[PDB]
Amino acid sequence: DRPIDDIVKNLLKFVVRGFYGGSFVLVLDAILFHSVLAEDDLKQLLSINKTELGPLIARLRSDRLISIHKQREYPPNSKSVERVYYYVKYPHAIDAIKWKVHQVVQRLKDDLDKNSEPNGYMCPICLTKYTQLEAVQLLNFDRTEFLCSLCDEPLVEDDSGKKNKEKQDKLNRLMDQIQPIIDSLKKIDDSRIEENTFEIALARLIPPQNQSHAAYTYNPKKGSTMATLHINITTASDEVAQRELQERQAEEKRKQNAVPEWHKQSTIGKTALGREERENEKTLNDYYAALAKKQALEDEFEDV
Amino acid sequence: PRKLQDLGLKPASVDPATIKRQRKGKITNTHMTGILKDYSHR
Amino acid sequence: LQATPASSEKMMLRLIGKVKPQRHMFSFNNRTVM
Amino acid sequence: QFLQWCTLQPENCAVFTSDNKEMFQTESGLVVSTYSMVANTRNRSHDSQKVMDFLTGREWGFIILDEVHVVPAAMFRRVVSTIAAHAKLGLTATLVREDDKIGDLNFLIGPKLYEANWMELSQKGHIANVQCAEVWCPMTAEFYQEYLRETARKRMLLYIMNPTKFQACQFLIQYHERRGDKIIVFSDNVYALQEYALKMGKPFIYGSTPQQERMNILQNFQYNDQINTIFLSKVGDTSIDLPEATCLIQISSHYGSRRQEAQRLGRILRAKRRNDEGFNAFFYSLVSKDTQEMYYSTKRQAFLVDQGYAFKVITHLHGMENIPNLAYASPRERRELLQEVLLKNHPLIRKMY
Ligand SMILES: [Zn+2]
Repeated sequence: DRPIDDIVKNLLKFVVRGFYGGSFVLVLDAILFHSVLAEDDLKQLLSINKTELGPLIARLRSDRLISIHKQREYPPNSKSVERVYYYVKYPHAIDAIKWKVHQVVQRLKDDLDKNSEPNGYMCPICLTKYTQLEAVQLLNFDRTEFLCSLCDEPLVEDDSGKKNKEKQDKLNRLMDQIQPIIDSLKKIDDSRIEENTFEIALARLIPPQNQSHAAYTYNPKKGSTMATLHINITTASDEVAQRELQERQAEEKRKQNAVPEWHKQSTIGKTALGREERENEKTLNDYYAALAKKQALEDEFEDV
Repeated sequence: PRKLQDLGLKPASVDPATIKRQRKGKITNTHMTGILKDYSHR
Repeated sequence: LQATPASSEKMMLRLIGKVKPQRHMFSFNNRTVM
Repeated sequence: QFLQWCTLQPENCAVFTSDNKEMFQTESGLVVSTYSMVANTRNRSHDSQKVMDFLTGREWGFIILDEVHVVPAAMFRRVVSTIAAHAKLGLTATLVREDDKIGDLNFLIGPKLYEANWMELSQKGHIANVQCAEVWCPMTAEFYQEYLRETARKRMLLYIMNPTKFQACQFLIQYHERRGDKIIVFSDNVYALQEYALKMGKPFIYGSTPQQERMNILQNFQYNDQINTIFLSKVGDTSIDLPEATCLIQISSHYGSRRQEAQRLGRILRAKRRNDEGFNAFFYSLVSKDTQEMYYSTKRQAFLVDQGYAFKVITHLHGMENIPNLAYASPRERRELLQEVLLKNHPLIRKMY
């Protein structure tokens, strides 16, 4: 349909295979395939349990991936239940992915920044960290070792700083795995994103099964403060009919706009007011043929 | 949206909803009532 | 060919045929679809 | 008109009426008001008192006295003296009065500036081509027999209700309704318009009709093509908003009041079918023969023939002999109408009472 819809679907698929497990992949693929889904339809499609979808729905709600709709409809048996509907907001989802990847790369860049700091010291008895600044004030009279304040034991060197190359390798090994996401967000920013909702995502629905208990028709509430082309073809034989119609309409409007008889005429002298060639052409055709031979549920309805 | 703009990354979303957003009277022609059709517009 | 107005919450489409006409019901989900 | 045709802001325009008294705060602006805003000597509101003090205390450079023929009235003469304005323009369409005070408007306003040629504007498609007519209704024998011994107000009450004018008006409505002509029928007497409207089943608008009815029936006459005939009172003679009509019928009249006829004719003169070629608007003055109608109507048409319009006299209608519906054809119905016109003329003890 929309190529931008395909781009955001591919982006959501890539991030759910990347930073999520298989069941999250199944849930997001069900949402991107069937655009509007409910809880019972998801249970029918995925054979998932409530205690199993609980972590799934909680995680995709915490990660801001699936928009949930709180709508209760009235079934004909009057057993109305609060059914939940799962759809996706594309601009909110791409902004969430943008913010998450930006904070990921910011956190890992800060890790690479802080791992350039020297090793520091650490007391194995008290298991308390020490930076480079306070190691000097723990120096003994022998001017060699750094004695702990509480344990009175020489400090050992923490293994931080030699992993700076490991953090750089982690940073590069993260970033070569995120470049398709970078390209997808570049293509999104080069285009326009239409902000949808439940009423708009219902336009591209795919039915999960034949019989779904949750209806897909929105019920409005009052007081909540949260054309045709028709042609006419003439065979060059009926034009006289509508030209006769035109001239009779012209004389009709002339008569309707005509001066009345008592205006144009004097009413004084009149009384006071009070209370066969078929055989010929057949023989002609016979003669010409001989000459050629010689020569050779009820509700309101409107019509449309 | 606005802290994306503050961070220099242009947003692809419209600002959300949390952002500040918006007699009868008598008749005298009773002899032919039900014929006069209501004209609330031209 | 019969349609429901957009103001009506009941959403129905009906088709009238020609020769006992055959009448078929078409309930939809989205209004732009109709 | 100021808000539409000229570049005047609504903050520069103001209204002095009963409901509206707020004015422009700018140093110079504009206000539109009624004549009896200024010239009323009655005990008024403090707001209107302050307003007229402001109007007196403001020096005006121009006043537009619309419908200037009522200015020579006793209160309305004083508005050019109370309101000190440099230039006074008297705009009207009917510069005629029954009394001689219409000549005093030279002292009130000034010399007569421009006279518009009615026939010149009619021929070039600016005002409508009206066909002024005078329908002669012969007075019936019983009605005239009772008419010759009656007092004057009852004389009008008798000759307005002859059946020949009933038949003539019925036929004119029937014929011009078939022509697609909007018709406004003027009759000043309330009893006359009510009797005709109940006879023919037509809408009627007299003085004490509710205003919302005078709007609903107005829009039905304007737009609903089923209704093409409205019977209208002296209220329609003055400035009230009415739809466009091409035929007018005058049943009764307020004496020979030479202002009223041109006020009535100006309603038909605004006809929208003017630009169509062959269009002819119609005017009818239905008069009762051998009664005071010709005296009054000759006074009425003296002004119009001074302007140049020609009232073609009509003494016979082609269609009486073959009319489908007949009003007062029988002598018994006419006699019944005759006798109908003859018979026409302490906090606890408060709950105690
Ligand atoms: Zn220690």
